[PDB]
Amino acid sequence: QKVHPNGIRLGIVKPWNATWFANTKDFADNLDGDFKVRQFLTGELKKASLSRIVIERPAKSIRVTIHTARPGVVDVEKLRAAVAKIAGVPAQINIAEVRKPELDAQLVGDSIASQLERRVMFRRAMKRAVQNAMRLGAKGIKVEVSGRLGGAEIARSEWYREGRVPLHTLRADIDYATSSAHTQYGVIGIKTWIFKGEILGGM
RNA sequence: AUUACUGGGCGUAAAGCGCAUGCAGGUGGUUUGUUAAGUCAGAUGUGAAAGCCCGGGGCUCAACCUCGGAAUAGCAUUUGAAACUGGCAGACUAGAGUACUGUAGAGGGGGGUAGAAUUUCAGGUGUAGCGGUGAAAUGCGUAGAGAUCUGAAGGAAUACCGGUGGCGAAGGCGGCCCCCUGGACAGAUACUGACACUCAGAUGCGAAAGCGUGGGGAGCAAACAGGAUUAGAUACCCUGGUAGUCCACGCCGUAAACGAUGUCUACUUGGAGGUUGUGGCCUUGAGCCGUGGCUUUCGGAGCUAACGCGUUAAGUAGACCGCCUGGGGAGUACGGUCGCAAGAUUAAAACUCAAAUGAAUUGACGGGGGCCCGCACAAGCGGUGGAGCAUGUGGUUUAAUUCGAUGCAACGCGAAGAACCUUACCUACUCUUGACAUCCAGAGAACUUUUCAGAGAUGAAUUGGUGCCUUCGGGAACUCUGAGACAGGUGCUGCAUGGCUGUCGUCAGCUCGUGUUGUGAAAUGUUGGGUUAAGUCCCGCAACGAGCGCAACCCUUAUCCUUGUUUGCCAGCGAGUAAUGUCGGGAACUCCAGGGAGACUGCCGGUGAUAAACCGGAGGAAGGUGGGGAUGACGUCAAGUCAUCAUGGCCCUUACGAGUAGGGCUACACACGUGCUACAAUGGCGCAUACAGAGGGCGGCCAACUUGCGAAAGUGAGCGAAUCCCAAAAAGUGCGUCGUAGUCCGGAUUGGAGUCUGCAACUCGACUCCAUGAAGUCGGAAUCGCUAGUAAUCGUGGAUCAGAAUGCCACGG
Repeated sequence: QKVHPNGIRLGIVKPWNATWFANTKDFADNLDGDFKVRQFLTGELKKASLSRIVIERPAKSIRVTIHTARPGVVDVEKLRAAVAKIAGVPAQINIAEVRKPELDAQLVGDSIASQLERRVMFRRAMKRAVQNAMRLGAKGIKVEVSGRLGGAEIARSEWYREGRVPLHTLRADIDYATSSAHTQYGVIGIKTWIFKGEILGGM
């Protein structure tokens, strides 16, 4: 039914997670490289609060940026060396703190995901996130947990929204992220939206 | 508190007799006295003991035993009290009734009569219909209907008045007149003196239908007949039509006999009416103000589950009566009574169910109402359905024709491209720690030829190479084998899921907080008056705010400006070429691309509530959202997808895993969906000649040249691209020809000869050439798309891709 919030706003208010020019030949290889890098970094930085891996390719190299809540947990030499291997090009790795990590849709969902994997009440997890966000100064937030909720034999979808989340407004700075809590009943999806205020003036 | 004495009910949940009269009974105004039956107080007798209860006492405690008391709510006798009820004897006039005089009235019974109309009949005129319905038919009519005139005879009912008017106990009562007669009401004075209220049983009255007897019978009409409608039509509709309907006298005794509301009495805010008396005023002028009866409506308190009732109570009380006690069975059976009968009345049980039910709420729905929108219909235009092909689906066939998608919203869909591969299927050959992965141990660098067997997978033989990193038994890494953990599964479940998607529909909705209202579900906001594409906006308003949707923000397209100018441009420039923007040169212009400008109902006029907004105008490239795109609220369909992927569970693990070869998915008696090309002259055919946009391109796009009829092949540039290439626009225009037909339409099919891609085109590719020249002569019912640069038509490019586009995405004319 609904367009991806990051998708529609690419170019308008939402930057790209990959910035490199390639001509068709390279383009598809560069893309597969990036996937391997992301799949690796994500798989290693599971307990490092990872949101967003931005992959530049400055000439014949690969700069990564692990935006993280935990620059401490990030080791970096090994990552740098590992990326450099997969990409097959002299890799850099930069780190960026996610300063307010409970106003980050990716982490917020990852949190709720963890909590639901530890067997927490879905309403409890959902609701705490909403409050933390709206306290830290979210202009709004929605969270929709979908699946077999409390291991129900029928899957349903509950969602809580506080503040505005004006998805049809393109100048709106909405952060979206799907997470998945993998549990004994099945997969449980955690969509999270976080409206951080309309950006007048464009990108 | 579910038999309600304590302590329930009866408008709609079960429950007010249809209405009344009335005996027994119940109850009964005021007052004096008396009596003391009820009542009250006390005494005496009695009310066995045990038990119960309260104090003790005894068993180790307790049960148990036991002492004393209390209790035995009563009854008898007796003595008091005399408020209240009763009795008895008086008294009283407020209740109830009487007399008098008026008043209104479809009150009842009897008799008469009038006018309108219908039907029949008779005669006159007249001539082909009439009648009926959705349409029609039955029917009626030429033997004269229907229509029209006149008359006659009958029966029934009384237009207007006419009324939420009137009268009556209720049922009910309607022209006018008379006769007999009941009740109500008012005024006035006098009277009687509680004579009252209610009523089991009883008695009487009691709509319509029905029943008996005798009449009557116009109209209407159960039944019935015929005609239609329909699948049927024992109906609705039409044409007829009998009992009945009417009268007399009986019978019946029932109705949603309803206000679903017993009768009587008293008390308790109002507003507006109707009707019928009466008094006063000045009738100083139809009136106004009092005072009664009856009646209608709206509402307050109160009441009520609510709806509502609300001085005509469903309020507050009293007297008495009737009646209820879960739903079905059943108001039935049996018995009694009543009836001519029909049947009424009284009135169970077994059994069975866990509900049945009232009111109200939110939705959904309605062949309910109102108001609106969409190419929804209409108006048009071009299609499909018919032909041949292409493509998909079903069916069938097959060893296999993998699997999925199935109304809209599956069927040129997943598949943006099945010869092999793909591939999931089939047949056959092959392997089980495995094709793929981690771990562990040991061995071998990896690799490289070249060779035999085999359909191939693989297996055994054959040579070269044997490097890195150094702890140097070491690093790696790759190859191979062994170990068991494990691997693997396009196996199942989309009804366990995530993610993704279709759909309503880009429809204008969907909601929340707080406040308010309600016992509550909930409502309000969000409704209403306008308005808008829009829950758009404006006013109103117990709502006030807010959120998701709407709109805007984004891309593109219209016009302009500014910056820049090559690979694009060429106005003015000079010089060329067979022509060339060719080339010096130009930065103008087209254009390209970055930044800006512009449209807001901003402006004017009119309209409307001065609102919102609406109608029109100016300017302007653009006008009211300029055009197009993107953007899809909350949800609906356990909608689609476990076969993209992911995933709970399940299942398979020498096989449901894995490798290979050949088949298959392309089969075809056929049906359907979507397409393409046709049927021709607004055309075909040949020749001549013109104007695009967009896009793609390196194992790619391929210029030029030569060769070939051609596909192409040689062969050879350029171009990773505003440079080079794909590349030609085609419809158009100009001039011939066909001569309107199966053709100078159409192109299927088939024979034959080839090119190209690929290891390989048999199954099963595209393309070329030669020949062959099928169906088809505009397509039933039905059905689809489209409101403007749209439809229609014309070509052009792209993804997927070795090859393979009538599909799809896109571009212009």
